[PDB]
Amino acid sequence: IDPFTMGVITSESEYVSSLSAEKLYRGIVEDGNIIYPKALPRFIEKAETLEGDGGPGTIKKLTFVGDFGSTKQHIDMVDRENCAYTYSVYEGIALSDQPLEKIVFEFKLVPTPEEGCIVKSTTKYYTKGDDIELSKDYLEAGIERFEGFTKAVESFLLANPDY
Amino acid sequence: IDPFTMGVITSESEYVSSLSAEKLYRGIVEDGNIIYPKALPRFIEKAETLEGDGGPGTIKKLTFVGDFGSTKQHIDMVDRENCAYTYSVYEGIALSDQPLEKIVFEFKLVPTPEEGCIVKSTTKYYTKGDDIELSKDYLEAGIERFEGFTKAVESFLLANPDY
Ligand SMILES: c1coc(CNc2ncnc3nc[nH]c23)c1
Ligand SMILES: c1coc(CNc2ncnc3nc[nH]c23)c1
Ligand code: NA
Ligand code: NA
Repeated sequence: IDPFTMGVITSESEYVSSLSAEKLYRGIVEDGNIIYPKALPRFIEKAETLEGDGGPGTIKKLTFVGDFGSTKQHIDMVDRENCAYTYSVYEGIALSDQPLEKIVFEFKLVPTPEEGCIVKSTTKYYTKGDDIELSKDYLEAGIERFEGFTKAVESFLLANPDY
Repeated sequence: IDPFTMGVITSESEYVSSLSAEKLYRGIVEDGNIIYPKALPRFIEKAETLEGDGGPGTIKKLTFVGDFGSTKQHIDMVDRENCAYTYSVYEGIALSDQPLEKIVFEFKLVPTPEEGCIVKSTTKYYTKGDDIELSKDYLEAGIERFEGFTKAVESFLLANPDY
């Protein structure tokens, strides 16, 4: 008669990094607050922690360079041993067409003999509503931005082992 | 004793386009509302006019793909005959360090025999305050984004003469 409906759209992308899983993970997750702006100087102005110690439940905030505003990451899972990290974004995420309830970003870095690692990236869009309409360019935009942050960090660390 | 101080920082960049000045201009300025999203499908979600007919005093608004918000362009000069266009952004423009009063974006497309044209891009940052501190990466970010919108449009039109 009157159902509750929700869509979960999952995009998955992978690539092989030359950098070891441990180093890429520590770069993004533990040293993000100082390395995101270094890696993405023309996009990330500032990366800071608003609440928490870095563990699950931490809230971080990225301010972007120029008139692109800013956004909070709500950290969900942090697993140093398996180089796995998950966080959600809750605000500023609607499409002109399709409201979303949240976007979940997840990566898992898996060592490959030789180092570095296979970077397994996932994004999940959660839709509110009776209805669903999501285009290829949007879905791809989210996962490409995400894998892009990770690539920029990897590249920065390769060029500055020191730090 | 107590002066009024203001800085105007101007960045200038140029490149040669294969596309003619007339076509690139008409693309960005006259057909922007439909071509910006086509040219930049992973960044510009929507480009619309909020007030005005397209002339000086028009207010347009770009909504960006993802959690990057949206921004209004206030159109200052429109010169089809000389393929020249100027607009200002007034909001969301501070650096963590340095408030700005506005950013002015200006281009002039000058035909080169052969077509297309030399794309002359300018950005001007106007600072409020007693004090001034602006880094290379920020300044470059603004002009690179700008010349980047123009390159994306040129590339789109080259690949789709039809339209
Ligand atoms: C939806 C479409 O494109 C995006 C990119 N935003 C984004 N990507 C990856 N990590 C993020 N952290 C905050 N916002 C983020 C979200
Ligand atoms: C300041 C630093 O980077 C920017 C890029 N924002 C921007 N560029 C070009 N045209 C625009 N129209 C609105 N926002 C625009 C502004
Ligand atoms: Na900003
Ligand atoms: Na958006």
